[PDB]
Amino acid sequence: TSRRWFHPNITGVEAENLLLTRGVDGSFLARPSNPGDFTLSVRRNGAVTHIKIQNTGDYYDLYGGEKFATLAELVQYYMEHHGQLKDVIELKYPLNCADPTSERWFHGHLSGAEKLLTEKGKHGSFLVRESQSHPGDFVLSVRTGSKVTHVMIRCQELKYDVGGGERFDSLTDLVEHYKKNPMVETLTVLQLKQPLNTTRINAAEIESRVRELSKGFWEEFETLQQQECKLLYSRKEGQRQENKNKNRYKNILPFDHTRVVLHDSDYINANIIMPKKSYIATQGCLQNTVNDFWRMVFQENSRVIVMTTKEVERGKSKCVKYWPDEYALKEYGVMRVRNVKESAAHDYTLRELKLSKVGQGNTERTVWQYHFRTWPDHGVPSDPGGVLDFLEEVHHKQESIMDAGPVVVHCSAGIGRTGTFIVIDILIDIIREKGVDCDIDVPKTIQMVRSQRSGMVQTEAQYRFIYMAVQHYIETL
Ligand SMILES: Cn1c(N2CCC(C)(CN)CC2)nn2ccc(-c3cccc(Cl)c3Cl)c2c1=O
Repeated sequence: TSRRWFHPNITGVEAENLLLTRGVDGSFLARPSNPGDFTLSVRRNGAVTHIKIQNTGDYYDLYGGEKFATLAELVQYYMEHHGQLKDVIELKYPLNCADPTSERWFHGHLSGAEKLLTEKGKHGSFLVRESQSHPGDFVLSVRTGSKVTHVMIRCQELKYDVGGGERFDSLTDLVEHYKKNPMVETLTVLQLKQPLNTTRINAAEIESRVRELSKGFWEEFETLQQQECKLLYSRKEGQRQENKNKNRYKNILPFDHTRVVLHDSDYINANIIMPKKSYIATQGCLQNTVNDFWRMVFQENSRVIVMTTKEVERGKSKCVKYWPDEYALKEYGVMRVRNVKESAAHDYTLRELKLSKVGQGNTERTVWQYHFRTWPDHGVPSDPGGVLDFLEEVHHKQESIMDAGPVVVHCSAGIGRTGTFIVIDILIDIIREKGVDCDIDVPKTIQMVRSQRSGMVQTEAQYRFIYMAVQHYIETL
């Protein structure tokens, strides 16, 4: 599923009309509805059924169905599990979209781009802009090296062409056709390697980009959201019968190739995040997986834990208590943990824990638990100062420990708030070491982490909050 079934700016009225006139029974599509909710419109018996999907920051909650990490994994799960979307709603045919506003190469209204392709381009860098001469047409500009070649795209009766050959129904179809079958000039091969990178900016001009995005963020986010279809890696171990009861959410599973493997069964819903600092993104402990959680902490030689949720929020359980009370001592299987001391700030609480395996004495080490408590149940924090001060302390606690393993970060499902903290921590590590003269690329970093765990960064509110945190860290330096 190449995300073509998601229409970025279509109304519910238009969604029904597209299914009635250009779709048959079993045809479906997705659209953004309430800012933050989505809609799954499916055709059945000549009627259209609108299923609601809510995402407050933790997961995609399909009304009357299970909870998923991405909309692509949601569509994939139901296009292979017939009879589970209820009378049954079958997902057979994706009704594809033609709006190029979410494509990386589409820049819309742009002046005759020669500067952009020169100051920030390489061989194969290309873009598609609207034509300034003939209104309605488009232009495809490609850098080749040395030179910047322009190719007209004529629009004729809701179809697109480059002056000859096949007429396409979508600019995306035209671009995808010439990415594999490049145009050869009458003397040069206009290869469409990668789209022009207009998101890599200098750390000094981050405040100027936020100003341009604030009057913007939504368009860049859904451009990253469209590329999630390239991340449907296998999650087979989590689907095994022995591991079904080990996941808090049955359909939010770790990638097979990045999962943490235990050697003491070997399953735990967790993934290694590699961007010198590395991370472990996992879910909140279940009652029957606390013993496995401390197996992972001991195995990976982790000395810091970042908890970004309360045990109970909104009356619902997010994580069971896997740490002893202050001064207590508990055994979780073969692992013995003692709560040495608790230091409480405003936004968080530090818990100095000592973890060791039973029977072996010289295996003890201090594990520093950081429990962020002031995170809002609805949305993201207004000011990033508290989170920035929280991550700054966690970083210096990590750097003071020699040969310390990865940093364990978790919330509820371990993808929403967990991905936001880890991405912010990665971007700051560049600024703290390479100063302000470095380049940062927010959507590229999120895609790099989303390939290692399904659904890192869940909402646009978190996406904009990541930009605000980076901008705030610059201005206070
Ligand atoms: C050029 N560009 C654009 N713009 C072209 C499209 C927009 C909407 C103008 N109409 C904004 C600028 N938005 N954008 C969002 C994410 C990524 C991205 C970056 C690196 C890797 C990957 Cl996988 C992705 Cl998805 C990009 C991007 O590269």
